[PDB]
Amino acid sequence: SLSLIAAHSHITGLGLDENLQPRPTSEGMVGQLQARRAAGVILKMVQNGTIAGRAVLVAGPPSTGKTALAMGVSQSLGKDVPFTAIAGSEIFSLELSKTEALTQAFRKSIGIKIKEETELIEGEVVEIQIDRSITGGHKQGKLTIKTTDMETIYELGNKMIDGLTKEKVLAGDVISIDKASGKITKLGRSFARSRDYDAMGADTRFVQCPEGELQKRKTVVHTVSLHEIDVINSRTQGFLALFTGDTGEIRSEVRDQINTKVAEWKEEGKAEIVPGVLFIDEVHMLDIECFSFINRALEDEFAPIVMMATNRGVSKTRGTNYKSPHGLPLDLLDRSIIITTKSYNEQEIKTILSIRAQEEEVELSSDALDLLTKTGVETSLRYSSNLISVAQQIAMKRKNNTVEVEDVKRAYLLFLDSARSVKYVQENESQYIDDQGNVQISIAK
Amino acid sequence: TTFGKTTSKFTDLIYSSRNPIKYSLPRLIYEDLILPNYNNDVDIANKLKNVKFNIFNPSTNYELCLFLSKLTGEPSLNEFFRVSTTPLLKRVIERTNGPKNTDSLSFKTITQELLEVTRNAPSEGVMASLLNVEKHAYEREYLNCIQRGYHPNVSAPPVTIEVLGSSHVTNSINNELFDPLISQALSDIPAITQYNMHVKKGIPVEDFPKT
Amino acid sequence: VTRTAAHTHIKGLGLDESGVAKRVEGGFVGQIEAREACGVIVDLIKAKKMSGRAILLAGGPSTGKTALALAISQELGPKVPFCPLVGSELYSVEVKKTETLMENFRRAIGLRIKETKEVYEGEVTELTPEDAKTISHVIVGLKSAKGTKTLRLDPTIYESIQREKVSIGDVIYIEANTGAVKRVGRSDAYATEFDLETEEYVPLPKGEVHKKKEIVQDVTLHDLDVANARPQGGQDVISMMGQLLKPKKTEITEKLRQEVNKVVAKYIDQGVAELIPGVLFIDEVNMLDIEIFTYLNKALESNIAPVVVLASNRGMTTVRGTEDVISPHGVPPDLIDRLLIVRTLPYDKDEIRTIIERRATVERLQVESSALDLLATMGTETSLRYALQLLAPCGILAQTSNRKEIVVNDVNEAKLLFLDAKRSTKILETSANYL
Amino acid sequence: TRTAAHTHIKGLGLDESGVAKRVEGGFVGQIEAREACGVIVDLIKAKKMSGRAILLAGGPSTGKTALALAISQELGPKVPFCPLVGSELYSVEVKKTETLMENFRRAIGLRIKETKEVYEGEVTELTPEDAENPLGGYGKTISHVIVGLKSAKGTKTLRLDPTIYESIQREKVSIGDVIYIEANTGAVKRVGRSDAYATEFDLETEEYVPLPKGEVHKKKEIVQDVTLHDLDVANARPQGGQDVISMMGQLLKPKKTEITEKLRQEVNKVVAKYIDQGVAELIPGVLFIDEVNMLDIEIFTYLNKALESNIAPVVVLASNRGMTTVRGTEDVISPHGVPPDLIDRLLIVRTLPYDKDEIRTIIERRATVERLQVESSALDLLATMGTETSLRYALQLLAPCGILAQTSNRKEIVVNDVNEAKLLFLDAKRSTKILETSANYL
Ligand SMILES: Nc1ncnc2c1ncn2[C@@H]1O[C@H](COP(=O)(O)OP(=O)(O)O)[C@@H](O)[C@H]1O
Ligand SMILES: Nc1ncnc2c1ncn2[C@@H]1O[C@H](COP(=O)(O)OP(=O)(O)O)[C@@H](O)[C@H]1O
Ligand SMILES: Nc1ncnc2c1ncn2[C@@H]1O[C@H](COP(=O)(O)OP(=O)(O)O)[C@@H](O)[C@H]1O
Repeated sequence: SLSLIAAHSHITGLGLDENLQPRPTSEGMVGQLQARRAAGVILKMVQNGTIAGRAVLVAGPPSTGKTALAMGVSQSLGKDVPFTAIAGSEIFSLELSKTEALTQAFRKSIGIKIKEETELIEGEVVEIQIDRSITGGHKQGKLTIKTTDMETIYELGNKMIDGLTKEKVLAGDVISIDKASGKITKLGRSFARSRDYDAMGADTRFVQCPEGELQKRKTVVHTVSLHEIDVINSRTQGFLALFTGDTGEIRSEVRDQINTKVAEWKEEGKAEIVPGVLFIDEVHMLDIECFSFINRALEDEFAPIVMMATNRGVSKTRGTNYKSPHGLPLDLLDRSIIITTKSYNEQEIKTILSIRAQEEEVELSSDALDLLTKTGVETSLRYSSNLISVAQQIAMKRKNNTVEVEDVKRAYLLFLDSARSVKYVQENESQYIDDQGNVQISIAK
Repeated sequence: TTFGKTTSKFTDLIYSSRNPIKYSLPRLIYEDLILPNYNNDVDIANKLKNVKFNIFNPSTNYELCLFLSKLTGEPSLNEFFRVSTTPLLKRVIERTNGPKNTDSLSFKTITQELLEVTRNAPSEGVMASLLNVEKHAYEREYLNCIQRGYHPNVSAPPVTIEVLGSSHVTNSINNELFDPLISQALSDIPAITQYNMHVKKGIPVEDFPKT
Repeated sequence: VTRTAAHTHIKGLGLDESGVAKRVEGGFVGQIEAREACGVIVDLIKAKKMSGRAILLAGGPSTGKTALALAISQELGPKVPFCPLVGSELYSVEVKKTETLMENFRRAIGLRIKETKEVYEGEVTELTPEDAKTISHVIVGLKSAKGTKTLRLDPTIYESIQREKVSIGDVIYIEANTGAVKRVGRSDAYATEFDLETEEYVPLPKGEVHKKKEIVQDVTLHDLDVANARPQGGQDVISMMGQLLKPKKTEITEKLRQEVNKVVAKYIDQGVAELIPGVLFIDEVNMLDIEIFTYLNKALESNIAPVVVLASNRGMTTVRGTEDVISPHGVPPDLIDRLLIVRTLPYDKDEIRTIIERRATVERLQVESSALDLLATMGTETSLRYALQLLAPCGILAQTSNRKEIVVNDVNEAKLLFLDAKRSTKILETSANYL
Repeated sequence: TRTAAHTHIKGLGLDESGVAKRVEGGFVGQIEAREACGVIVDLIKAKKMSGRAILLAGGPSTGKTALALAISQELGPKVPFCPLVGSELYSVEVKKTETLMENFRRAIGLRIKETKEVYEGEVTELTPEDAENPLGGYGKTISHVIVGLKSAKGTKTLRLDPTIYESIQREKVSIGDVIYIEANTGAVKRVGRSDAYATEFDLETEEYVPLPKGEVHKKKEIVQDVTLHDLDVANARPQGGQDVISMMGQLLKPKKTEITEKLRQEVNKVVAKYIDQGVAELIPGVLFIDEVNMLDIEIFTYLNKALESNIAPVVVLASNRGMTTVRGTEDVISPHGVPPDLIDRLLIVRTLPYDKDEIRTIIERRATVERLQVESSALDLLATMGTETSLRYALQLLAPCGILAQTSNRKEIVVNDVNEAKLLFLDAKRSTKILETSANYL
């Protein structure tokens, strides 16, 4: 319940057939047939998993559907496959180098799968009996653990007592024990003993008493990225670095060791390699050093499939003094396959507007949708998409359910485009601050 | 310092060194900002931020704890909640090298493997001598018979904060300045007191305060 | 007594129930269309369904953009979060600027939790613990002026009692839910056990021992984000003295944000929490670099993004971090496609006069008619802000000569003593050595 | 199996005392470059020269990185190899001089041999034996500790020092656990519990490891391989200590620090001392820096200094630029982007571009490594397209062709598949031509 309606929340998957043939309007996506077919080919390359380190580039004019294509590929990838979506401005850090940030982004997009068997004994503790020997080296124990339906008695060991006297349980607490591994957790205290101690305390919490069978079997599959293993193996307590970001330039030797022993786990048969996709939106503002590191970082076996999106033409590359296509050097473009996206026509704009109004729970008339389509052909698509949401509130203020042409016209009058704002700035230039800092504040000449 | 000096069958010498600089604080800021009372919400917000909305809580986030225990190899699933809510110096002091299970994602680096072998190793071993550059450099240049060249000019205790009319402020400052756990950690226990505690009182060695 | 600072005569947008604006209402004069558009955006924020809505209000200086953003904040109310910001504040020496923009994004999404406060306070009459070297429980007796009440307690709160050095005869404070223990002091009934003592003696509480109260707690997502991402460790309840290492800001990972999101969602589904999205307002958006402008595009596409309001007073101006990008309002063309632009108009003479009269009556000053026309003529000739800043020295000069009203001579004297930018520039140009 | 832009190349392909043949080891052509790189390989195996630089230069898509990995495969997996990009030297933690020095020391390896005499096995008895005459004021005056060990096809009872009993209490060793006793130090450590005692209790944690194989007494020769950088970073950090500074810093961020020349000098002299005893052996390796035009002139000056060292490895540089200003300067036009001071201290290896037949052969071997079947006409069209646009673009469009062939349920790639893949995915020239004739900010 922590999700609101985003810019493209209607797109849930890539609308392709079993022959990788795109439908005209299915699964949230409209048009873009060749780009969707190529993205399906890339999807099958990730789903095969026998390829490694391939860079694709999605190039097109603005408001064409490149990040829509990335969102569709992400939704059709399925779960338990890593997908890292970064922007180009995120890799310039104060306490991390660009090369190390790119390495962390590369290793966040490839993970391994571990399956483990759990036998949980979760119940409420009734009574613990401790028997101590004369020497005191080893102790035996009795644990009477109770669910709603069933109560039994177990024999504990010496390390069981040593792990139980830490995080002290006190005959009425809900705990759970793993039989195969010996894992211990204290879930809290039962609600049946909530009126005994009259004041809670800082470290207590009240949970419900579990029901059913005491011994339960359940399998769990964990997918762990290579970056998480890097962070864990770089410090004494490294999970705080997973949740705080203070990893701080992990050395290369532990990464080489982790690569070797991930390979030996794959050879034994305990873990399996799950490749993924890294998406860099707005790749044109990366440095030339980042481009060289991207060029040589794709030739490793533990490298994901990298998707890049650019809306730039022949423009300057940052860190240099020359101009290049897509803002990218030719060495990076030689290691790439380019997906080209193309501008829409009136019918596709109308279909996208109808889908966005349906997703936003707005009812439009036919004339209102035609006027919004005409505005979306003259102006861009996002202006009409925003006009839907403000015209809905304009219509609601009039005590009307469906929007009309008058509400769309009032929203067009109250909110301006880029072109009308350009004209209105250009014809009143003296009331604005120019490049030289000049302004005419007063109204009387 | 301003301390307790004399203006001239035993004598008492008690520690009384203070700082001449005094920072004066009104009672209202203490009582309405740091201490809980009926008209403020210090303890409620503390519980909400630290226990209820903590993401290492096994009562609400059991899957994250199980994932982290497969990652790290911790035998207990309440270890991360305990680590995330204790200060760093206390975490340094009561850290115990308990056993961890083998079926985990944590490893032994070759640097740690080189470190662990030469912990008790004697001289004239090849690994031991390759890992002991600093002690050989200490004993070659005669560094236990050198003289001190620098001493500081001024030594000064921390700035004393006073609040007029409050015993709670004095107890809190005395607890912070003379914390028994860290003060015991930076010192040691006398040997006859260790004998009296171990033998005459039956306190085991593992129950001794860390020193 | 009362302070006035450039606003606070602005109380709201001053609209009716149909969204139309009166000419003078709520401290606003003029500007019908911008106020109507701001009311529409306020209703869209109140609808609580949309994420990533961005509105840029643009116009010249001293035209009313900051007053409109403030009036949006007053129309929303104190429950809705409002995070005002200037564009220069995103540059820090501790973390990257995109991280700071992410904290400011998550500071605009709030939560409401319904809690209770349960407090026992009084003088301790009995403190008897019983074992089975481990204590089982402790029974504590508390006394006030309205009676006595006995309580059973767990060993943890007994350890907290032992930490605070509580004996028989001390007035203590116990909160039931958290287990916090505070020692108020010893009681006046034991004030004569010695002639001189180091203890403070407080009286008995005049009310009951047990007190119950229902409270409301307001937090944001950034508070939970920084509560769960403390690198040094959890802090104690009372700390006059600092930590051993200085904790600095760190790049909070997206994994911690995902875990905080799922915990907040699971608490929302149980009816414990209510989600209140709010407004992030960024004044002087022309100060932003192109890297922050590029990160804003992917930041506005999140599912938990707030409503972003931007303001700018530039025209066809180059963008910071570039060399040959000329763009309107100093905003790049990639983000102006995601925006809705609201225009803000310059003022006329009678609007200036009504603004001056409103600022005079909020500042508790009386002005004559002729002084008002001279102040209006000065505002049209120099600046609107010049007359509003000259209103108070006129009042001081009138108070010096024992008068309760501002007369033309006070206005002329204040104009003689204080200059504007134009006359100061005129002195600057016809000068020899640096004025 | 995962393939990534390489791994069809195993070695160089030279015969003994001779020239390179045309196709061997995955290489098609580049005969003179392979011969020079083989001479460099024998120079590295000679283990005599120190601080030699080789820069191999040519245009893009020619085989410089391939020759570097071929050198690494021909040397073997025991000679150290440090691949590197010139962009990686810029760090925000230490200066780039120290990053280059760390990468320098990471390419020199040490071969250390050692003999360990060890006792291990299940504990059968563990008794401290009292002395004949006890001393007053104490309890438990021990003269020796009798510990009995049991393993597979063996059992032996030992007589130990009394000072092993405190380590017995320290490691919490009882009867039934399997332990690990090394000769000179004593210093027992508990491996675990035996598997024969696994099911005495329903709930327990002590892990259960199997009973060890072989006799309880064994002398094994272990060979442990480390680099000189590992010795430096092990000696620099303080060892296992009880002070608050060490355990305080173990829980903090491991920040890189400026290791001094003093520590490297003491490490070098103790390494030389044990090499002169015959215990150790030094194995120099290869440090490979790719795209050396990204390096600043200060790093070039440090390379000029650092190539003069006694312990330095061989260093291989690769560049694709022609006449380019050196970074950090405004007016130095230099060949390959390398300043003339470094250029005077190296040999230059020329790598030449390919032809139609070589492009066709490279496409064929990349196809059969990827486990794909390509027809003759599709191979000729792919070779023609590789000549027309790029060899890399022809290699990039093999797996889309395989996926589009498997979509129509075929195991063969034909002409219409490569035509559809060419229509779906563009190259650099066609995208540039689309950019040049469009005015929608494309
Ligand atoms: N083929 C499409 N189908 C559905 N929606 C689309 C399509 N193309 C673009 N859109 C919509 O247009 C809006 C803006 O397009 P976007 O993908 O952000 O442009 P760009 O590719 O330049 O980033 C998004 O809300 C997206 O949902
Ligand atoms: N329409 C208005 N009605 C009344 N007062 C106004 C109006 N517009 C601006 N003001 C006042 O004028 C002053 C300057 O306006 P401000 O909002 O700072 O201009 P800007 O749009 O340049 O930020 C403020 O103190 C504000 O209270
Ligand atoms: N002589 C060769 N024989 C076989 N494959 C080659 C040869 N030269 C280059 N390649 C292949 O061409 C691809 C790109 O060449 P690469 O070595 O990256 O060029 P560069 O010299 O610019 O680094 C590599 O995947 C490599 O396998």
